[PDB]
Amino acid sequence: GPRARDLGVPFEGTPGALNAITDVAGVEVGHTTVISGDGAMVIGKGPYRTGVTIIHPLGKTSLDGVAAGRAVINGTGEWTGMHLVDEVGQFLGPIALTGTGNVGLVHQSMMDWSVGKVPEEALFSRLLPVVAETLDNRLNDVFGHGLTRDHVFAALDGAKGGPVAEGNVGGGTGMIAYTFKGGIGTSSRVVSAGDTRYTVGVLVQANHGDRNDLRIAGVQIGKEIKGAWPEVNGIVAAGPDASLLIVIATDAPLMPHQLERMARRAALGVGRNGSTAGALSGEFALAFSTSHVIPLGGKPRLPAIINDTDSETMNALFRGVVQATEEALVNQLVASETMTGANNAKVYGIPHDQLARIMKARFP
Amino acid sequence: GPRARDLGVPFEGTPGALNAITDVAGVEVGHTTVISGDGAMVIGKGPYRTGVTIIHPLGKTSLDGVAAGRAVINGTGEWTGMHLVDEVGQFLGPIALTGTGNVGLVHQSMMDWSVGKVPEEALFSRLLPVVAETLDNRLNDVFGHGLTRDHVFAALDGAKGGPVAEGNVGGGTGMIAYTFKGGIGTSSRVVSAGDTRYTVGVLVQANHGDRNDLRIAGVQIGKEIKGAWPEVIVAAGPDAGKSLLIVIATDAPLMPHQLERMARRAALGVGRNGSTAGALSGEFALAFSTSHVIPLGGKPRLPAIINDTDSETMNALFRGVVQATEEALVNQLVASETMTGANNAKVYGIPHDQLARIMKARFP
Amino acid sequence: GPRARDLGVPFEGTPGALNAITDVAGVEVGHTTVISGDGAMVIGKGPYRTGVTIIHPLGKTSLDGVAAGRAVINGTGEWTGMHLVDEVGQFLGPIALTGTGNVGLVHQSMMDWSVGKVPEEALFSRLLPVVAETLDNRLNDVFGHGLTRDHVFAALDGAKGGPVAEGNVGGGTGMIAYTFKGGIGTSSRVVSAGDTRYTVGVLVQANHGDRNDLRIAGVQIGKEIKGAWPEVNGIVAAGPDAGKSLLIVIATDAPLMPHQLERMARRAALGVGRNGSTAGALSGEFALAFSTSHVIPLGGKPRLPAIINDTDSETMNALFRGVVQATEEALVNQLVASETMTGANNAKVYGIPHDQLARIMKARFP
Amino acid sequence: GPRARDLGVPFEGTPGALNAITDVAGVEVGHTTVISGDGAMVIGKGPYRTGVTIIHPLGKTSLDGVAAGRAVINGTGEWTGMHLVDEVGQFLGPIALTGTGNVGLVHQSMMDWSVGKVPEEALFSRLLPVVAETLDNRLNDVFGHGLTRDHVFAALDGAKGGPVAEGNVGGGTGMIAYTFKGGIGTSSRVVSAGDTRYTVGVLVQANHGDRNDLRIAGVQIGKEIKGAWPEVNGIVAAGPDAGKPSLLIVIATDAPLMPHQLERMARRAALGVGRNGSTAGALSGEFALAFSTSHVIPLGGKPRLPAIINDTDSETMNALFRGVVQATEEALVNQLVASETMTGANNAKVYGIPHDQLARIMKARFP
Ligand SMILES: CC1(C)S[C@@H]([C@H](NC(=O)[C@H](N)c2ccccc2)C(=O)O)N[C@H]1C(=O)O
Ligand SMILES: CC1(C)S[C@@H]([C@H](NC(=O)[C@H](N)c2ccccc2)C(=O)O)N[C@H]1C(=O)O
Ligand SMILES: CC1(C)S[C@@H]([C@H](NC(=O)[C@H](N)c2ccccc2)C(=O)O)N[C@H]1C(=O)O
Ligand SMILES: CC1(C)S[C@@H]([C@H](NC(=O)[C@H](N)c2ccccc2)C(=O)O)N[C@H]1C(=O)O
Ligand SMILES: CC1(C)S[C@@H]([C@H](NC(=O)[C@H](N)c2ccccc2)C(=O)O)N[C@H]1C(=O)O
Ligand SMILES: CC1(C)S[C@@H]([C@H](NC(=O)[C@H](N)c2ccccc2)C(=O)O)N[C@H]1C(=O)O
Repeated sequence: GPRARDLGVPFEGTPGALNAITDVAGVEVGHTTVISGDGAMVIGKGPYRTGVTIIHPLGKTSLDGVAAGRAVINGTGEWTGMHLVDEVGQFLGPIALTGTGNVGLVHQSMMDWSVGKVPEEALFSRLLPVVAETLDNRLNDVFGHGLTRDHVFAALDGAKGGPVAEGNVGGGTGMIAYTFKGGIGTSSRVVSAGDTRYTVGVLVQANHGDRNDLRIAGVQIGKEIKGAWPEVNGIVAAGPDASLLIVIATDAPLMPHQLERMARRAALGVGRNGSTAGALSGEFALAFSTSHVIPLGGKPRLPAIINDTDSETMNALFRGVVQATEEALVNQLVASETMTGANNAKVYGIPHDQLARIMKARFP
Repeated sequence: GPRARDLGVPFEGTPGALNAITDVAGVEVGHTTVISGDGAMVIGKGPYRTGVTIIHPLGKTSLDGVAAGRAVINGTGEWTGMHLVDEVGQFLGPIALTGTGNVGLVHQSMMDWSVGKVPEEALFSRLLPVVAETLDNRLNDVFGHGLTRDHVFAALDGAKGGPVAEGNVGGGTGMIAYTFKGGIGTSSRVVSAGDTRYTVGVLVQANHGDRNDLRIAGVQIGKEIKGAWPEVIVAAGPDAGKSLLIVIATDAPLMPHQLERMARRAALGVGRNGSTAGALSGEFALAFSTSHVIPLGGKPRLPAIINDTDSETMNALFRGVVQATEEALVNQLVASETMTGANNAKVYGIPHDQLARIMKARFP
Repeated sequence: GPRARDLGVPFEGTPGALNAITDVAGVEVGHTTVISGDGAMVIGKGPYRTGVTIIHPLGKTSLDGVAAGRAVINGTGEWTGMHLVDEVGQFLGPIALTGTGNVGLVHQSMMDWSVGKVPEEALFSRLLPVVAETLDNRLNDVFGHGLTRDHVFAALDGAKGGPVAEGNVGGGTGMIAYTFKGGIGTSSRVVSAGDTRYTVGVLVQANHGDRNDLRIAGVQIGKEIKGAWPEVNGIVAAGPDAGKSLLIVIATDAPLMPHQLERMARRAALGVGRNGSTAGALSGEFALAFSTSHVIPLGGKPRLPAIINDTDSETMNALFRGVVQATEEALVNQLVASETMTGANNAKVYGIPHDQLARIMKARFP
Repeated sequence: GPRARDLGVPFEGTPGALNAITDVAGVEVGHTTVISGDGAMVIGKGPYRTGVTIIHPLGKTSLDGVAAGRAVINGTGEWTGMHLVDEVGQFLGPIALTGTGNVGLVHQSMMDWSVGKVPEEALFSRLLPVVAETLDNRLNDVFGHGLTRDHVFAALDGAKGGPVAEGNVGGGTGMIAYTFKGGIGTSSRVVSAGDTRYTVGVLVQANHGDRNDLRIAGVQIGKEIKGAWPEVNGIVAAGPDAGKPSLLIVIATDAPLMPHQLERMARRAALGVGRNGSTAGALSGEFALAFSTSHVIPLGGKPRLPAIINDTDSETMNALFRGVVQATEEALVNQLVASETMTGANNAKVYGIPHDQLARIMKARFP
């Protein structure tokens, strides 16, 4: 299927080979997507439109930590393991992105996953799993235990490198963004820092924004698109006729405080596309380095060291985050298809035909 | 049983009637304590020495939020709901304190508890439960699913005002503090601001510190006590070989940024008692107001307002936090009895007879 | 002179009457602008292109505090009084925006200004003045003591409500933004929160960004403009043919608590993001938000006329969108107000060309 | 004169040779102390009891930055250069500690000082000087311009290693702590992490706390001391007979720590403060800054990090943490003992903690 560039959307910069977070070597991504039932919602009985996305920073068999730093745009949401990141500048184990109702289940499942796989001696290092959420309340039976431990195990064990599936998959399955269908999006940039070229990879779970504010390549496109407003049982539920999780990977050998700076750049990329951070929109960014690794109980490994005042190197990386974030948000929208879920709520994927026509007229 | 004051330990300030967090009107506390099995530990089979402690800021039937603010001494640990507190200055629902292995189970159980008790329209407000941990790894089968949803429901439903049980109960059941038995401790202060009086209440789950650093009423006491070292064969002390959660309640009508100030005073009380915050010791404080309340979807209720630069009022409140924290820590030690747990690990409660003898000699 | 709207640049939302931070009642703004000397720079002898901008949140005669909260985009810069804002959620006295070399002189001059004007009893409240900077190093003799205490007194005493002068004035005098002339910019929004309408006002001192990244009304405009690259002694100093920090102040009359004003300040980054910049490593980019209705009388009881729920999306989102939109427009207003300037060492920086900008906007938004 | 240990106060741990922040090699400290005038205060005329203390992390000739991190106990005060530290984990130039009224003068004087000493190319790196304050309002003419640019130059240029003067000197000159005379104090700890040894050095400018809360070596000593309450306008101004006739903490270490790790060190200062009993007043600006002298960043160059430490290495980190706590605790008591009785503006009088009584109490408590 076409991604944003394939529909004529222009972006600045140079993407990695895959144009995805897996352009950062060693990163693995997995999804479990849970879609079942239709019609009226009864708590405990669906319909279900949910799932979980797993990102292994160093691959599924790693017991080591990665240097990490975070940022908050608006903190109305959950992201576990973050006190640890703020304190010691690293986290162990995978990142899980999921629906709000699933957080506790995913948290305990990740602990269970370690039993038998991890030397008893290292088990305590597996006790602060990283799990984050956005709310799939319009399309999904949030409280109804739709996600199982097996679902989580499958995503953990199935994760891999290579091309990353986008759209209505994993944690993004039942999400809604800019009043269109939400979901998973990803992008990357290769950035020239003098004689060295680093990779910055971004993955988003998007559940934020209003259509009236949306900009794609700077075009305020909500009013240019006709129809495609959400419905219920065949009635227009929004418009004139009636949260966001950002994961940043890089192979640059950054220290934790430097990774906080990377994470703070995500907001600028979000700003480019028009949203204004709603009061209850939990918008967060987490950045990690795959070259600055911390062997369990060992000496941190830092292959090179970068000066924070080295503008040539840092600006290249910063611009990478902003561009990759901007593009990941548009890739998400393009990858997400129309879906009908709980209570016959219907949310449209941004129309490909209309988008391509608008881009062609604006950028001949 | 005797508490610290009853063994002759002197403290500064004026305690409330119960000398406990429930001296703040409307606050309720419940514990479920899980103690079963003996001998060699097999993961999934126990022995179990764990549990959960619940604090309802406004009582178990409240759907409203309380104003809140937090502080971190050392962030190697988990406390959920804290991004929410940082962002909007309030949290909904109860505080749960538990062992590290139980966090996800407790988180999902709190969601389940709300189903059928809370109106469907208000269920989304129950999706960011507040759950915090310390690790009971020496005495408890941490990964072994010893805590059940029924255990969590019992603490939620059984919580009440009045005197609070301390020692080897609820979340503190399997904990270790200052190389003695750890657990739950609580204390309160009634403070004067001119003609106005307020209550500051403190509950701790203590799992921190080293015997050689411990001070009680300023006395470096670890070297004065004879024996009582842990056995794993003595595992510490001269004969070897032969985290902290602080919850602060107040009826003072404080704004969120003011409650952050209250939370930051906890460290000073901790410091009085000698510990130095170990590298992996997750030490956190959370403060809330029972008079600044936010009805769900309604107008915040702030009955009076306090100036941050009003030293007479603020200092009284700050000193309250420091003193109640100091005493809560000592009350914990005195309430906790000797316990044998997983793998026959044995941890002694600080000896009452020696403690009272030392205090009598120091404070004739 | 024309502002951004007058050149055909479209923006979303409804501005207040003045389209300026002074749309928030009681706010006063003053500038002192220092421009002297030409040619080669000698430290201590200019040329000088610097100054100071004063914002009195409740007017120049107020001794009271305003509720306040801040945010950092990239903290490579100075903004004094901010530990106080983080701790107790208010600040006393005026905000001063200036050049980096002037910070200490301004800080002490603000103390001196209080002597004789403030009851001795209240003097201690004047000891944590609020002073922020961006660096005018290309056009100005930074270390050369060009700004005097009299300059600072003049801005403090001359500040007033009504229309606010923009461009190469006050703290903005010698600044450079998006490789064009930088300076002061301002805008406002009146926002509907149910049955009440609040005002959000923004003033910026802009010294940030690159021409290649710049977006105006979403148009990547750097490559559309012909010429106007900076020069030295007649030599192009940037762009393809070479060789031939940001301070944001947000005022609102919404009765917000300090933690809520932190939320307002965190919205500024989103409006900056709309215009394309990516926050350079040494670009000190900061925002400070205050409420003129939540006031704290010195040694008295705080005055909070009404109270707002953080989870009330209708009210909070209106305010947040106000910050984003006013920030975006303030930044474009700055560029349009700022004229071409030659300063220290014959460094020449062009104001964004009005004729070209208007032609591009007409072509994009018929 | 005597330091705390000399009066029989016991402390835990092993101090460095100097028992001072300068036990960290290469650190230099300088003071300018301004004491002039007597009697009634007139703004602009004194009397003056103020000054400035300078700490060069890598010595007065260094153009390089040091890795750094900070912590706030109560942020009602000023400390410039701290947004920089929070953002990029380092600061350039010296630390200045001074009285509140002097902040702007010191800030500009530090810029002036660089002109002529620093290559024009590197001048921009001198534009975010680090300056912090506590308020000497009871003893000093705060607004009266008692501190001059020459005073600041003298401290910058006169700074050195070796023993550090304590008490009523430099920025601490006019200060008040625990209702006794405040001022400068310093202490150090040499800590063991396996076979490796590191030094943690602490310097304080103390202007905080109440006598009723003070603990020395765990002993609540305010009520045990007889007399020595302050006097203003001739009458006792505090204590049972009243009516009748902020804290700056600087931590240096030679351990090669990253910026986030130095934030952890700075957050340990609160525990050492807690040991001595204060509860952080509403308007008491209490701050800590920690820096590494081995993790250095050459101007416009590659950072130099000679070794690297795991945050989860308890043996190493706990040794360093305990060092901060113990050295902070001792530096606070060393201050009190070093500071002598002073009469200042308006004939306000504040007593140094009495040495004879303190020694007697320690002897009785610790036979
Ligand atoms: C249901 C709402 C009121 S909450 C908001 C939702 N926020 C989140 O998902 C937060 N992580 C979160 C906030 C509070 C509780 C649990 C999760 C979103 O991003 O969609 N959407 C609103 C709404 O649709 O009206
Ligand atoms: C056993 C404790 C309760 S005591 C404490 C520690 N003892 C040791 O570290 C001993 N080397 C040791 C001996 C046998 C097994 C494990 C460690 C001490 O000295 O303070 N650590 C606790 C614990 O391990 O849970
Ligand atoms: C097992 C240890 C290495 S972790 C530490 C323990 N920290 C916590 O409980 C933290 N919340 C936490 C930190 C990391 C993972 C999970 C929980 C404590 O306070 O007892 N004690 C050590 C040890 O005994 O040697
Ligand atoms: C001179 C520079 C290296 S610093 C940067 C400048 N940063 C600031 O003004 C900061 N507040 C600041 C940072 C460090 C010291 C003093 C002020 C800017 O925004 O223009 N521009 C660069 C440059 O022109 O190459
Ligand atoms: C005079 C101090 C050093 S003592 C301390 C305070 N005393 C009082 O506040 C007295 N009511 C007072 C008497 C005369 C003038 C001002 C206050 C106390 O009890 O500890 N405040 C200090 C100070 O103000 O500088
Ligand atoms: C004069 C006071 C009201 S302010 C306080 C003083 N605070 C500071 O020095 C702060 N850095 C500061 C706070 C506010 C403005 C300027 C400095 C202290 O530590 O002694 N003592 C009080 C008082 O004596 O009553």
